[PDB]
Amino acid sequence: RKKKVYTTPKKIKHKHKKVKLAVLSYYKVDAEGKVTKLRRECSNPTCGAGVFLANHKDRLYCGKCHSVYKVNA
Amino acid sequence: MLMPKEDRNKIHQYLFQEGVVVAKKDFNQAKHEEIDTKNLYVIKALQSLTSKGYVKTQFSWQYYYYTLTEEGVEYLREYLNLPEHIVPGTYI
Amino acid sequence: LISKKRKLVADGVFYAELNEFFTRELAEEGYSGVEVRVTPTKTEVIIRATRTQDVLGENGRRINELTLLVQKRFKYAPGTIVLYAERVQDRGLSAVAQAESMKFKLLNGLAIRRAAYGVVRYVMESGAKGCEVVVSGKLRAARAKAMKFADGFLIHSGQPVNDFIDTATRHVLMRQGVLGIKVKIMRDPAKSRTGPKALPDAVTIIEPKEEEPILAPSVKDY
Amino acid sequence: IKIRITLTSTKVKQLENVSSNIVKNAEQHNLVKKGPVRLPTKVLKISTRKTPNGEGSKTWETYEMRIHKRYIDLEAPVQIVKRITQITIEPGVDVEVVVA
RNA sequence: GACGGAAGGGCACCACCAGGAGUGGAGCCUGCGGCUUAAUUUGACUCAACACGGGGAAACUCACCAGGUCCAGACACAAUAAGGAUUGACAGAUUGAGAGCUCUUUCUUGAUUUUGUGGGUGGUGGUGCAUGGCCGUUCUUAGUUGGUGGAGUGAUUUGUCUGCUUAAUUGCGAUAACGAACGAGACCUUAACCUACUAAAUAGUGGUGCUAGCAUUUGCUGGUUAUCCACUUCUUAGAGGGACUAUCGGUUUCAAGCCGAUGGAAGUUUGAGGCAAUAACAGGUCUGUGAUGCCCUUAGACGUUCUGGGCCGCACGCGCGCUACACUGACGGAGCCAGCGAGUCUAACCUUGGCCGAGAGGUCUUGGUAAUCUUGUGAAACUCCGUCGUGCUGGGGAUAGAGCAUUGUAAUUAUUGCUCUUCAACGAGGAAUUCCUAGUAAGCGCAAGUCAUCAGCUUGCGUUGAUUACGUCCCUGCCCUUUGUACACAC
Repeated sequence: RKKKVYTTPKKIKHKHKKVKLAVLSYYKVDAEGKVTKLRRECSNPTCGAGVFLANHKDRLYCGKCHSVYKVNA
Repeated sequence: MLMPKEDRNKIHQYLFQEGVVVAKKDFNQAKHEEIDTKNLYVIKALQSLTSKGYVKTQFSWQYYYYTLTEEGVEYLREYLNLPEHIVPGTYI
Repeated sequence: LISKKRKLVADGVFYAELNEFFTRELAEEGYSGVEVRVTPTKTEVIIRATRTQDVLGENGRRINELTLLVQKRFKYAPGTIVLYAERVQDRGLSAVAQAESMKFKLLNGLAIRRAAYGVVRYVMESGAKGCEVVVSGKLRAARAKAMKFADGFLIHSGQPVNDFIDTATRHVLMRQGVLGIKVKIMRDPAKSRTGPKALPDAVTIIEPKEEEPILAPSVKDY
Repeated sequence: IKIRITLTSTKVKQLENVSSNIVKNAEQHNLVKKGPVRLPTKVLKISTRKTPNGEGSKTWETYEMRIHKRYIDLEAPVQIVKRITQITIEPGVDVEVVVA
């Protein structure tokens, strides 16, 4: 129990846990009016129609469809 | 470690239904007897309950027989607000 | 459902599982053995203990819990597996109970020599023919030593040692390690009521009945 | 009907007294019956080393478990069939009911 | 008490006038010791390790090795804080992928979560010279211990012994001992002889329900249940019978015992096993444990996701073994004999086939919860007709290259089986060294164990069967007594 050198450099780079940033969920800013939506969901029923899904770039990822969701948005 | 509320409620409600559980030493089985949740979930949750001080364990060929206590049942009874002399956990 | 040979092997195995369960959980109350009864559509387990009221609890709550534990282990129809705990008389004439009392006394902290002498005196006055307590381990020294306290006289070879001799081997966890108690009790051959009535070498002579001579010519006329 | 009681126990004394009381009650009840057919005793052997580790002389031990199986074939009305099956039940001896 | 190249007596094929079978002689399945980058895991060092850790392994086993890499402040103590604590997640940058191990950016089961303590968990980490248990060995030999009396200041002796026998401190006996306890016996199984108490379509006889060969001569071989009679005197059974040296001779302070002959099972406790003496190994086992004590690690840890390598590198030496030097043999054809042994229920075990091949494999269940099924386990040198025929041959598949396959999600560094080849050792095998008293030596074969798949191993059984053994301590060891000792971790 004495042969351990740890030749590789410091590899403890645990991914962050969603650090508390500024006020999240910038839905929209409409005083005395209807709060609209952005990059709306498709005609799939399982979407909540009020849930803010991930839209990174030319693709859509569903929170409910965690494993199997591959569409050309 | 994460403990889902649904499975925790399931395990607690089975403990109140019967009174005791057997937790066979089979981790990653994911199909427990008499409970829908995972065997490792059951075993770790029951150990957490013992460390809290509400149930005792017996090993006896690595089977994890459980047994509740007086304060162990009365704390959860007052937690769920079930009235006295209405539903003993392990009644005769 | 299962073939009979495997079923009886599993019956013996399950006997051993529940026996270990009772020896490990039912120690403080002087558990000393069980008797499993076989009957169509009903199995009965008799738990012979000393503190039987303190096993039963209020209306048999604990024994009902134990039979429910067995019932859920077997997944049998509830009520098929039943448990009944009885006060076995002469708790001194049992290796399991005597070794358990040894364990408890040692953990309480009484000196090992006085403990062994107390148990051997109790066993002797309790009607036992012979007793032997072997305590192995660290006894007031850092090197292992064994002390053997015997009374009466026992045996070691043959079938009589197999049947009469009741043995219990317990590993008491003390502070500096584990001590080992081997309690060997020879019981009375004429106190078995099963199998041999006596020792195979010890013979009992029959009582004769003397008859007076004639001493005179008498004729029974009838 | 041709019912059959077969018993597959391990303790010979309980086995023999079960058979003896069954045949004696049948004889005292004056029925027609077949004798107790007594299959060969099956001995399960397990041969293992005495030592837990590998040190010492290579010494072995054989643990034997003896199994005694007997059976009886009867023809009778249902009520007395059930009576004979359910009376004289003893722990340690396993018995079961078959047909033909 | 131990020891003695001291004496007496008695033993042991873990010892020997004798003989048989092997090793070191050839090759090969296996286990051990030293170099190897990071690994060829670890234990064991005479009998009492070396086919042993039931260790016959390609994952796992497996902790050894190179690698990404996670939680357990379980339980209670001071923290931001629902303008929030947190798992997990896609074609797109090396890891082999829906292994978010770190991303040019987010989605988000929703009080389950991150910094030091007190007490912990896990460890096939060390300590077996802390141990328990167990096992092996002194010694599996006949040997140990009080009580009360004798001896001695005492340690301690007598009891437990001059003599006579097998295995016996087994007994007869003399006696400062008497009376006991434990070991030996006694005991419990195993195989043997039962024409009995009680037996079933599982071992049959005659008529028959149906039919053939030798013929109208009286039987055998065949092939089947409910249609029945007499029995387990062959397989197996349960209060169970005998064998105890029974009887007859020879030998003795004319006492225990020894040596020879009969229906009958044998007159070496019938043969063989099982647990086995208040004594001890600083023998093995902390790698069989949620058995801990003392130290190792305490959130990149020995707990664990996947990829592989490894008792399969050897320069080499040592062991249980298997095949052999062949004409008592190899092969080709006709006979072709044991049971205690094993067997799918939450999804398969050994196999009974219409079709193909010296080979594995499919369609349905004749097999099942089992003396009826596999299986009379029709399994081998064993009985007859030939070929090879003394020339290193047809005994070697050592060794190596071509095709089919059961198993495994990977049999490639033949796992295993079957078709094809080279010829390197082998003229009673050196020093040494091991086992063998009635069916044991040996030869040959079968079943269970380990198993997802194969025995060269082990545990049990079956076929033929042994000259020199009722002897001795010469070698190696014992047991008792006497004796000497400057020994006492004890030659």
